[PDB]
Amino acid sequence: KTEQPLSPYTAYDDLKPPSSPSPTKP
Amino acid sequence: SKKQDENIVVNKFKPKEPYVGRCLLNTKITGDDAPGETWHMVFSTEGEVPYREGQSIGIVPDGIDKNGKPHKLRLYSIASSAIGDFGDSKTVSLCVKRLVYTNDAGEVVKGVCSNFLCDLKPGSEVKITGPVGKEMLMPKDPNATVIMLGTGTGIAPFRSFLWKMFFEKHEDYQFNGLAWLFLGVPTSSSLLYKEEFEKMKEKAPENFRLDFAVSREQVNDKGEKMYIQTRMAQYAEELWELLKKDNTFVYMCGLKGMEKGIDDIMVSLAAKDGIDWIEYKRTLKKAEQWNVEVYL
Amino acid sequence: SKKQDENIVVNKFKPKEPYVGRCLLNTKITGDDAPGETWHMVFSTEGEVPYREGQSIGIVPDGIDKNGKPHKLRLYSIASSAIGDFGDSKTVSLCVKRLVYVKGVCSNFLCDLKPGSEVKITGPVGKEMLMPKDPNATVIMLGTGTGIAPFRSFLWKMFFEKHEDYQFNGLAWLFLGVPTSSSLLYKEEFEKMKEKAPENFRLDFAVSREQVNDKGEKMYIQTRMAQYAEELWELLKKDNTFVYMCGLKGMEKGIDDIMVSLAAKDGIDWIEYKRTLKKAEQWNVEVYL
Ligand SMILES: Cc1cc2nc3c(=O)[nH]c(=O)nc-3n(C[C@H](O)[C@H](O)[C@H](O)COP(=O)(O)OP(=O)(O)OC[C@H]3O[C@@H](n4cnc5c(N)ncnc54)[C@H](O)[C@@H]3O)c2cc1C
Ligand SMILES: Cc1cc2nc3c(=O)[nH]c(=O)nc-3n(C[C@H](O)[C@H](O)[C@H](O)COP(=O)(O)OP(=O)(O)OC[C@H]3O[C@@H](n4cnc5c(N)ncnc54)[C@H](O)[C@@H]3O)c2cc1C
Repeated sequence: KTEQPLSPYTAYDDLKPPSSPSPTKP
Repeated sequence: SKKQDENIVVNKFKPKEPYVGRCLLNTKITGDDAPGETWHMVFSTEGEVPYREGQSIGIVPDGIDKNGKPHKLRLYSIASSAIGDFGDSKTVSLCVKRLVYTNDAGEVVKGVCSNFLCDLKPGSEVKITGPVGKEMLMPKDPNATVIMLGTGTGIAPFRSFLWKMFFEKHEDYQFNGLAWLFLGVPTSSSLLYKEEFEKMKEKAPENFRLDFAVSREQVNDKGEKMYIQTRMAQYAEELWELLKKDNTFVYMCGLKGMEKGIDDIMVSLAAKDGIDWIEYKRTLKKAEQWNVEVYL
Repeated sequence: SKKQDENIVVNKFKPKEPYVGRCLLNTKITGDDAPGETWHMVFSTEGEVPYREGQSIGIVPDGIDKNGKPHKLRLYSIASSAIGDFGDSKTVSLCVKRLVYVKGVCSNFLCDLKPGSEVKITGPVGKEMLMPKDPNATVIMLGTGTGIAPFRSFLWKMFFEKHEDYQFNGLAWLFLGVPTSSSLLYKEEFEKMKEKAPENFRLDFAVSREQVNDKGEKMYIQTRMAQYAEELWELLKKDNTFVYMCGLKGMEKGIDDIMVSLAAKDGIDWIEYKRTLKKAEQWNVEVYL
């Protein structure tokens, strides 16, 4: 199986959160 | 199977014994001048709620009703992908519209659960039930054409779909089809998550199409209000051709009634091609290609 | 100063009245097979803690000291860039190793934190490890263990973010020393950066218990640096080269040893040369424990 992640955001293509969890208003 | 229903789960938690989560973040995502307020909230789940894209969770708001019984649960489409907005699989997010309106008698009605949710502050507890539903699960085909038609909070399941499709890396799923999102809202101040969708558009310009329909502002060439169906009509040719393909899946979510306007445009589209939309829709529905989740 | 200290903020919050943040996430980033545990955690700050790359924040762990008074604060290098992991300037991240020597108070309190719980934050603290202003400078980062924290902060701003006022186009070289491969903190993030900016980022790992040089010696950070002796020395002779070192106190020794050999070739005394670099803001050290 794939090795255990050594980074917190390996679930994302860019290895970082894609956007803020406190979305910007229009 | 045509949908991602591998080992799906529902009702792990019931209103009798809900999962007690905590609000981590709660943000108003609509402009101060929007007709109503819509909030994006993130709740901790400790990874105990096994939900997937397209499902909903029930919320039992605090308090009691007129007859001294706990409030009945209200359902909310999950706005986050299965792994949550943090990517750690320990949270769930909702896109909630604060229900407030004045009736003919001049009495203001404040919805119990929606106001409870929008009033939640970081640290407060929230009673969660579910997961709930299977009607809006994603297509299994990673090369499918996915047309998403939403109004208002109906954007929720589509945000869930899109985060998995364009931001996440999965061993068993690599989307390379065409996702087309149509979102109808009354004002520009009512646009939801636009910044997020624009990022997706820049990341995958050939696999994602994005169209907003701001009904109280925009109009077509004839001067008609830009409802979701009005925007769809501007791509009549393109959409009709996609609808005739077996790998095209349509999803509709939002306020009940949006369905009527869409049927009107579809009846015309099919007719020009010598087809009876009402019957064609039945065909699509049985083929799992016309998925609807609308609410009053 | 040659560093990014414009409108810098320090000591906005004091231990007497800390900023109360909330834990958003806390994940163990070391593999199960690692001998110890290191956790990556994110706290919400409501944007009230205006820190920048290279600074630290203090944490007053919950509980009481032997006299029933609040615990003294412990400092932690911020592992996130100024805008934070979520790019909204509303969060801060730490890279914490569970300490046992008795159980360390603050490190274990932090690694035990669950999403939703409150954490007392002080600071920001520090000006020593700030980034160079020159966007085309050579930035050499030498870290061991959690010492990787400020460098993750640096690298995120350099390669994971877009800034109208800052476009890094120099050379960033990271050396990270750890005991095992299961202890290579943030490995995937750095490899992604290397794939993204192959000409502006160099990456070298030194796994002491698994690697050895051509002489059969354990691969410590200095042991790996020695393989690029010529290159590093040439870079150290340039005025736009800034070196940063962070991690456990003691890592300095081994590095000086290999350095004496380098400077020696050019008839230069390392210890004094390093001193001139330090006073020129080009040799910045932050070691602890
Ligand atoms: C599958 C599904 C997904 C949903 N997703 C979302 C979402 O993502 N975001 C979001 O904001 N909302 C969503 N909703 C709507 C949500 O469930 C609540 O109905 C809404 O928030 C109003 O709730 P309330 O408790 O605030 O109002 P209430 O206090 O319950 O008042 C609602 C009003 O409905 C009227 N009435 C008419 N029909 C009914 C009925 N069938 N049941 C009870 N009362 C009725 C009454 O006049 C009442 O005052 C969803 C609903 C469903 C079924
Ligand atoms: C600028 C700066 C940045 C830092 N950044 C980080 C970081 O990014 N990540 C991180 O994990 N830590 C970092 N630290 C270390 C952190 O501040 C704490 O010292 C560490 O977590 C131990 O804390 P504790 O509260 O758990 O231990 P404590 O309860 O305070 O016990 C540790 C104390 O034991 C004493 N000493 C006695 N015996 C031993 C022994 N056997 N081993 C070691 N010390 C001994 C020392 O005085 C030491 O301070 C940083 C320190 C500084 C000054």
